Amino acid sequence: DETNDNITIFTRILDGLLDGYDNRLRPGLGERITQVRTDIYVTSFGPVSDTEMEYTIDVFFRQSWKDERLRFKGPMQRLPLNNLLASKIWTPDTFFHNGKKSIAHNMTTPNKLLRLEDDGTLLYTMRLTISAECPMQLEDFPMDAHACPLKFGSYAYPNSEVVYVWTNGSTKSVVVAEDGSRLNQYHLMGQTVGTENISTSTGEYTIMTAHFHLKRKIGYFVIQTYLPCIMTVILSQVSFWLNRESVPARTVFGVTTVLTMTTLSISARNSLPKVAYATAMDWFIAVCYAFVFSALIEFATVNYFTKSQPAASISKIDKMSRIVFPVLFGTFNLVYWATYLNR
Amino acid sequence: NDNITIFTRILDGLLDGYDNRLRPGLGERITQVRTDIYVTSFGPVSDTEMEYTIDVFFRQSWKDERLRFKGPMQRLPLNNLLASKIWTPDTFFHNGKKSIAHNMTTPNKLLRLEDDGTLLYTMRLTISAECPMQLEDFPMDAHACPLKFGSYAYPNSEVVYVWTNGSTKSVVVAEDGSRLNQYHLMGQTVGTENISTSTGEYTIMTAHFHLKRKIGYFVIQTYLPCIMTVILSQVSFWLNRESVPARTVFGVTTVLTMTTLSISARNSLPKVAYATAMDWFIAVCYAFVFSALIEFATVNYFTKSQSISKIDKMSRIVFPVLFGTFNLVYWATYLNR
Amino acid sequence: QVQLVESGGGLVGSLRLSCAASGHTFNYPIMGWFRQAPGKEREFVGAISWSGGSTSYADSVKDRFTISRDNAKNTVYLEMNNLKPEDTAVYYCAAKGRYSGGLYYPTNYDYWGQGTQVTV
Amino acid sequence: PGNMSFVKETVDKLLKGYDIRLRPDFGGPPVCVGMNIDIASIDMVSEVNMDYTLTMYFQQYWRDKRLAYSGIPLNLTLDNRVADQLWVPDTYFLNDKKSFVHGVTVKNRMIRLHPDGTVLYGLRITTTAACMMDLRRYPLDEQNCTLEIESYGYTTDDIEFYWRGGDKAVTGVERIELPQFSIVEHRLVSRNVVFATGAYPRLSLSFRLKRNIGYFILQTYMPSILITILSWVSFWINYDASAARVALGITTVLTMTTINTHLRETLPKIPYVKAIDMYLMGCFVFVFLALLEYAFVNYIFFSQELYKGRAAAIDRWSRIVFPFTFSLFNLVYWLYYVNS
Amino acid sequence: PGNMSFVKETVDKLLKGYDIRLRPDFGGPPVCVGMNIDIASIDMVSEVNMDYTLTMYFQQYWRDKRLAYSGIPLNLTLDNRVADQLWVPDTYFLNDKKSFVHGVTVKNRMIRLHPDGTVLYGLRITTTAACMMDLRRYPLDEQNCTLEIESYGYTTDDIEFYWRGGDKAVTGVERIELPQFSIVEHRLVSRNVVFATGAYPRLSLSFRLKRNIGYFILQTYMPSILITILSWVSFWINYDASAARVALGITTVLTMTTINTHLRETLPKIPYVKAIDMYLMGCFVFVFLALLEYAFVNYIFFSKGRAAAIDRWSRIVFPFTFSLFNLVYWLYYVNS
Amino acid sequence: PGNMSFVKETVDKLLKGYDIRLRPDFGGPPVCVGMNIDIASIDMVSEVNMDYTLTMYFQQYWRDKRLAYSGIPLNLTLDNRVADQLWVPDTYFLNDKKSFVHGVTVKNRMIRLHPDGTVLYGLRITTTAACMMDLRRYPLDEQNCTLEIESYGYTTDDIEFYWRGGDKAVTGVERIELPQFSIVEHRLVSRNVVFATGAYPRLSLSFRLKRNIGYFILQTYMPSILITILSWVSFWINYDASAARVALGITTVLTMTTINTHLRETLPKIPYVKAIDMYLMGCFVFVFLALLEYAFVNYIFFSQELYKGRAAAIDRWSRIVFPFTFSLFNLVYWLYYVNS
Ligand SMILES: *[C@@H]1O[C@H](CO)[C@@H](O[C@@H]2O[C@H](CO)[C@@H](O)[C@H](O[C@@H]3O[C@H](CO[C@H]4O[C@H](CO)[C@@H](O)[C@H](O[C@H]5O[C@H](CO)[C@@H](O)[C@H](O)[C@@H]5O)[C@@H]4O)[C@@H](O)[C@H](O[C@H]4O[C@H](CO)[C@@H](O)[C@H](O)[C@@H]4O)[C@@H]3O)[C@H]2NC(C)=O)[C@H](O)[C@H]1NC(C)=O
Ligand SMILES: *[C@@H]1O[C@H](CO)[C@@H](O[C@@H]2O[C@H](CO)[C@@H](O[C@@H]3O[C@H](CO[C@H]4O[C@H](CO)[C@@H](O)[C@H](O[C@H]5O[C@H](CO)[C@@H](O)[C@H](O)[C@@H]5O)[C@@H]4O)[C@@H](O)[C@H](O[C@H]4O[C@H](CO)[C@@H](O)[C@H](O)[C@@H]4O)[C@@H]3O)[C@H](O)[C@H]2NC(C)=O)[C@H](O)[C@H]1NC(C)=O
Ligand SMILES: *[C@@H]1O[C@H](CO)[C@@H](O[C@@H]2O[C@H](CO)[C@@H](O[C@@H]3O[C@H](CO[C@H]4O[C@H](CO)[C@@H](O)[C@H](O[C@H]5O[C@H](CO)[C@@H](O)[C@H](O)[C@@H]5O)[C@@H]4O)[C@@H](O)[C@H](O[C@H]4O[C@H](CO)[C@@H](O)[C@H](O)[C@@H]4O)[C@@H]3O)[C@H](O)[C@H]2NC(C)=O)[C@H](O)[C@H]1NC(C)=O
Ligand SMILES: *[C@@H]1O[C@H](CO)[C@@H](O)[C@H](O)[C@H]1NC(C)=O
Repeated sequence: DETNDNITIFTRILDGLLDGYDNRLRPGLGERITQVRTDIYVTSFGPVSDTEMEYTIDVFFRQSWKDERLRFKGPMQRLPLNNLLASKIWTPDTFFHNGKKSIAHNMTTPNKLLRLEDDGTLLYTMRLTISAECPMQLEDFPMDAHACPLKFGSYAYPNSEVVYVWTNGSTKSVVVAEDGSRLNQYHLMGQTVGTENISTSTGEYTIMTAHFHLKRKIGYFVIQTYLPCIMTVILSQVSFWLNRESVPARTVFGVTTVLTMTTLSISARNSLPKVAYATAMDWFIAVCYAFVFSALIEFATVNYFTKSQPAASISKIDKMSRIVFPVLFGTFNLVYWATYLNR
Repeated sequence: NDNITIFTRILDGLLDGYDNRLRPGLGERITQVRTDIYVTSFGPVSDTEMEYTIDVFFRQSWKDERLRFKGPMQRLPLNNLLASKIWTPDTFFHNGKKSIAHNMTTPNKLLRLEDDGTLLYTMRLTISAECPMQLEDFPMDAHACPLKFGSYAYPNSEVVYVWTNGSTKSVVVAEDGSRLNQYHLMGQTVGTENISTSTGEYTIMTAHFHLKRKIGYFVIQTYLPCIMTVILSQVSFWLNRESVPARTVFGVTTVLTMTTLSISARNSLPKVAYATAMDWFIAVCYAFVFSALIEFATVNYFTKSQSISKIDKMSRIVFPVLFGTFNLVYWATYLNR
Repeated sequence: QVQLVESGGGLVGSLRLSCAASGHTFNYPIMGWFRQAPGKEREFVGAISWSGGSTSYADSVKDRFTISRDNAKNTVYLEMNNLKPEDTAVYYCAAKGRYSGGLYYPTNYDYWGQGTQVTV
Repeated sequence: PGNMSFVKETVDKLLKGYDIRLRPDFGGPPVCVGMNIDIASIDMVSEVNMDYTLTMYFQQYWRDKRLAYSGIPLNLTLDNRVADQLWVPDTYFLNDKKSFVHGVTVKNRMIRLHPDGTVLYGLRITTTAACMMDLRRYPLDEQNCTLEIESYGYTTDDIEFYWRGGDKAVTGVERIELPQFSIVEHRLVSRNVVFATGAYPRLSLSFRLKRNIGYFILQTYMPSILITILSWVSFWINYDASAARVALGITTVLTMTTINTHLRETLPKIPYVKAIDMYLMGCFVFVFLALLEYAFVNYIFFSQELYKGRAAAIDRWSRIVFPFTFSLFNLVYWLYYVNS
Repeated sequence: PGNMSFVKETVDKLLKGYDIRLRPDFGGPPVCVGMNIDIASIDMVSEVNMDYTLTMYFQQYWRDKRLAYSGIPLNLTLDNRVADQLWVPDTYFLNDKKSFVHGVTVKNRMIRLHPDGTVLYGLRITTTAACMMDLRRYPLDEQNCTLEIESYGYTTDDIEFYWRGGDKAVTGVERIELPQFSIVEHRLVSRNVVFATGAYPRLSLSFRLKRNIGYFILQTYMPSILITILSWVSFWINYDASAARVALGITTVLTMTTINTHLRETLPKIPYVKAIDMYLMGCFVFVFLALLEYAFVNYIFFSKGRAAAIDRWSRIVFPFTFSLFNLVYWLYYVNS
Repeated sequence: PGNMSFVKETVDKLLKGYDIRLRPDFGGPPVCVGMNIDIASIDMVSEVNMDYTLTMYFQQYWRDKRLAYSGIPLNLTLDNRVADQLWVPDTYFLNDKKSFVHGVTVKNRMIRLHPDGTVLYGLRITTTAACMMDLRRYPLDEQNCTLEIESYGYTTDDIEFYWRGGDKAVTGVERIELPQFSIVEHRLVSRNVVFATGAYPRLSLSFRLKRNIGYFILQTYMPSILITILSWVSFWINYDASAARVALGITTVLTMTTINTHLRETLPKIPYVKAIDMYLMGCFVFVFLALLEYAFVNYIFFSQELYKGRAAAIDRWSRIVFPFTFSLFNLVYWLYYVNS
């Protein structure tokens, strides 16, 4: 359109558009609240790190507002400006309250976008990677579920000057791309959004909120901890089938299996932060440890009785324990799993 | 009332026509930079990486006649935004591996100006520097880790450095400054040097920090486990020789334990290529643990597989004495080094 | 130095050329073939990457010639299938440094073979 | 005037009045950006992070009418500090995690003008790109890692990307060296993607990485196989040697548990069983089943001529039944994950 | 009425000719800088690094007579670039190791003027600070370590720091949580310090941390106790089963030396013995003697009722003396 | 003569009208850039990364007619920030994984101007350079690592690199001391390299690293050798002691694989078998056979009084064959990798 004089008239409006203009002040500082509209497009959620109680999210972060000074008239209705002008035009200072560390990616000029509408409406967009602090509790460790929040709002301007509203309406604003989800261990159940007003040492501020709901997939700890523990218990109970006169044999089973439980009890150290209280899994380890430890003490008393009291009918204990231990460990599983899979 | 503005028309009267590209007295005289260091904290030392870290206030002073002035006050401090516009020396650390000049709320830099034109220019640094450690004496070794710094571009013909107070009272360590979890900072010495390179001859400042290692950690970490493993291999001599598996187990299990400990001790050090005073201990404890098994291998062959009980009765006495004699000599020779 | 030799020349149909290397070949992970005819500049033919197996060829021989290797015998084989009269040339074997430039240009290749001949 | 002065006056005349805020031929048809890549190396590939690191020479080529000049036949090669004063496409990599432009000596950039206003522009970049990997067939797997290239600011009404030279637009793929992988092939794509703010052009570079099995044969499978074969020694030692039959039996089971658990620290937490995990679990069942075999030889021998005959019959079969069953299991495993 | 034009020229008039190179009231009495802190959270506390990571909102107040606009009633806020054009105090944290101001969307700074000239200047800071720990009581220790706030370039006769509102100047300390520790107390202090270059003002923020013993009971002590109790099974397996009396005892001895490594490889190489080192060595001795008892009885027996005699006391002496050791251990470290 | 004001108005007439954008003698013959290096230290060499870290001083010389000056006897030395206002050749290191100029106090740069226009420009650098290695002889290997220096933008028509002083152009290499390696030799190169865009000049610095064997004697060989010797003790214990000879043998199997695991992290996951892998697996086979020997003996002693002699006979020959075979194997191993 008008390509002969195009490149000249636009630069002749775009510079006259912002002389006298200065970015130090809000649009409509004295008269009005600056009503910013915001939106988020999650390119990839995750991963999540329990041992630091934080998670990573990669998002296109979108914003919009009306700046009266930048209203203009020209032979087209929307201007795709180069992103450098974002340094000269005023922009809100939205920051994420939960961010531990974040990056505004910077290949080949910043991943930053700016557009002017004819009526002065800005649209300002950028790409971020946010490492956000997620509070989380671990009573139900291998079967727990979390709500990790993302909260953002103004820093310098209080509630009296700047406010935020979700663009499309709250429930239709934030979007997750299913082609890019990056969770390996967790599985995202859903997301929800809202708003809040908070008061701090410097006045009130308005906070947008987004909660992502997460649930753990149990499959890893099955093949990592439960099967080794469950079967170490069974391995220890094999002792009951060997004859009581094989003292060296009946001993090394229990001693070795308790050592296995000791190693597996320690092995959980790598999968958690140094929580101040026992998880549900720790109870499972404790019960497996109890049975394995008891299975060794079973032989200790039999070997004592059979030859400290060589008129005792002590073979009864081999006959009894050989069926009692499998049953008691069996009903334990139906008490443990049913307590938490329904929870 | 006017102190806030009579200054500005003085300072702008100094910076107009000023040229920071040229050192003071370029044509006439050698620029002399006085300097001293305040070590606000020292350490840690990472011998696994041939380095140590130090945190210092690094201070400098010189005369620039172009900034001489007269006004209502004798000396004045200045914001660091000015520090870029005035010439400052290019001092750098010859053995600095990594470093941080601190920003927080501002650059951590100080500039104060006298009415004589004398500047004082100060900054806070965290420095990690290479150290030439010999580790032949690992468990009870010592170091002199240096810190060497001087001008980069300007040779000795143009700029020279001197310690502010001259004597050893120009390098100071804060009383609360120790972050050494594994050493004593026994003492320090300060000197001066010249060096010739492809870009000319230079003058260098040097400070050596003397370090000695704490033996306490390795006593409970490796020596005691080695000594106990020797004793475990040895208590087998009190068991019958008829019960073969008991004698066999003590032998092989202790050798396995020595193997773990031999691997464990050298898990430290930067993979040096020579045996240390630590290895000459583990090796001997290993030898006794091994021979404590070959002792049974001999007895079992002659008591079953054919009156050799003499060997068993002697091994309860000789091996203790030979191990005690070795241990006494080992600590006597290396501890009194 | 890394020393190279050639074998397999002949006359049309198809032929198989091979290049054998000895010495510190690991410093020269890529080897290629270059051909020359009277009154013309030296052309590129193809290349092979040791232990990788990846290849690329010039358009004039794409899908007609193929190149392969034997890492134990330290030889590179060029299966010169489906000849045409325009292929008449000598076919030098050459080796390439790890950090040298593009494959298509002969000046990047250091050690060279004796220049076996083919006729069609 | 002069070959020095005339060039200087030309360059100043080009950039005086130039406006970096506007794309070339603003308001007209989109400015086509040709581009090509030369790969320097792939530094590493990590299951633990689901990413790979790529180092490359990255180049762009586009028309700009405002930069044409006349009377000079040379292709001007200006110093790289011009790049801060020209327009450049806002191209970026969508699946980038962390990455930078090398800055030794001088930040690595190139510019090369031509008389008719066409510009060539390039960088040397190291980029760590995310790559989702299907570990179910690990270590017999193959992975499709890609780099996704996109224009951020400008929609497809303003910018168009096209691989310059087509199939030859990416070079140096055969100088990629990786101990763990070898490239089967690389393939190029060109597309228009759509987001809520418009349609955007996309180019993609993809590698089909195939893993090398040599390491896992040498250090993962063989230790498990030898421990399994060791677990058959019990069938040859006398049934009366209860202490030796047991101590070795629980040792092999203990070792198998150690191998299964302690290898997984080298690879990410994953909810589904991987192929090699199925193997180490499978071989584990054999050694435990062998240990249970002895337990019931001891049971029948002591607790229940049957005391001699039945114990001998079971022990004699195990010397051929276990090896046969293991070979059958091993054969099925190496046929399944290779053939289907 | 046309306020936008009026504030434009007002802000321009303030900055035009503003000499940044001077502190406020240069040459006169010192400028007072008030301070507030809001702790956002405390991240990992590390023994192996002897440091802890802190994230906070950091706020500063002072008067600059040069900025006292009069025609506008607003508590005028300005964009974050203005902080590079006004004067600010050069506060620095003396005992920090690695730290940075956040740059999530724009570098997180707040500038807010007032008609009377007071400037309120705020930052959002993440800082990792050195925290020297006395581990001789570990893991039953209480650690005290601080954040030292100080001015770098100005002496105490040019700037004075003071906490705003006294003991209420810091907030969020009741909100933060750690898995390894809990906050017992926090104190605020102000004082001078003297270097060779002059007297400098300082503020000090201190926390006292008490470790949660609940973790180490599960992870370190209970495995040690159970291994020790398991070794006593040797005293009920009698002295005929030589293969069992040794294998049982030696395995426990091997375990006791083993489990030290898993902790000590994730913990600094300090020379002095920690509390667990006292306990683990104590348990090691009990486990070691539990094996040496068998090596003794064989010498007694294979050289006889004396063997059964030593065995029958040993079944009760070890549990009794170990219980006494356990009682004295907690009595020493918990109650005294 | 050399008054301060005179120097200022001399330098300013060099910079005023200067253009950073054009190389010296643009359009004319190439600029001859002379290189010169001083190696301060080699921080480390790492196989798992296939890299080595290098710290050095780096210098460059060239003539720029525009910077010639007269009337001042001095070789002027200027504040380093003049580097931002002059032209400098855009040399860069090809095979670097990460590089940075040291920034203590001030960025470590130097510029010195001679009267005839000869600029000397230098800076201090720490660079992590990639160097993949031939691990086919790992314990007894001999590596070649290099630093490739090249100009990014300008072709051979504009710039020529050359080493100042030839063999003397790099210094301090003989003063280096690595713990694991010794610098056998270093050698220099100058050559052209041609890309599609033209011919580019290059220099390169190369080292040859030969490993110090002393480390492996302590941590790899003696520990494994003496375990192998320990495993032979089974041959001397009486063959009736089943509970002992089996326990002895299996414990050595555990110890042997224990060493292997502590060699898991020190090396990259390379496909082909390394010399250390060959030796450790060789010892594992010796231990494995030394254990199977008892099973063969125990089976024969009980698969029946002459068998009392058969068990002794097999022990007597195994008493000799195993130590003899191991010595032969060990002798072949060392003489193979030393001579071949
Ligand atoms: C660590 O690894 C390196 C790689 O293996 C070892 O060797 C070096 O590797 C580099 C490549 O990384 C290689 O270039 C270098 O070879 C030297 O290069 C010199 C430059 O040669 C260029 O210019 C010449 C101009 O005359 C030109 O002839 C050369 O090749 C062209 O001509 C020849 C001859 O017609 C043709 O065959 C060829 O096809 C080309 O057309 C090339 O363009 C060169 O100077 C040098 O020695 C040669 O030249 C000298 C002067 O004439 C002679 O005296 C000499 O005998 C040679 O002919 C090399 O060729 C090698 N370096 C060496 C020394 O070989 C590193 O050595 C190793 N490091 C360590 C410490 O071991
Ligand atoms: C790694 O994994 C990635 C991601 O999974 C793989 O990338 C995919 O590669 C394939 C090729 O192997 C790509 O398909 C090709 O795509 C292009 C572009 O097509 C689009 O653009 C055209 C131009 O505007 C447009 O005409 C197309 O629309 C037509 O085609 C679609 C096909 O779905 C059809 O539905 C429509 O009706 C139209 O007819 C479309 O918008 C195109 O050039 C290719 O077409 C070829 O193949 C088709 C096959 O049907 C054939 O009909 C054509 O004649 C022509 O030969 C082809 O479709 C695919 O887009 C990539 N996917 C993504 C998500 O990027 C990658 O291959 C993997 N790498 C390795 C090494 O394994
Ligand atoms: C962690 O560990 C650190 C380090 O041990 C603890 O930090 C210390 O906290 C205490 C308070 O708990 C600090 O002492 C306080 O300091 C002030 C200021 O005193 C200064 O100013 C006075 C003038 O205003 C001056 O008189 C003082 O001089 C005296 O003290 C110094 C230092 O001891 C001494 O050298 C002199 O000779 C004088 O004796 C000094 O310059 C003060 O207010 C406090 O109480 C005093 O004052 C009040 C009245 O204001 C009075 O009622 C009190 O009775 C008392 O007289 C108190 O002295 C100490 O400085 C801190 N130490 C360091 C090194 O910073 C920290 O508390 C620990 N944390 C936790 C949680 O426990
Ligand atoms: C340090 O401080 C100043 C603050 O104004 C800033 O300009 C400078 O660039 C910062 N330095 C670094 C190294 O980031």
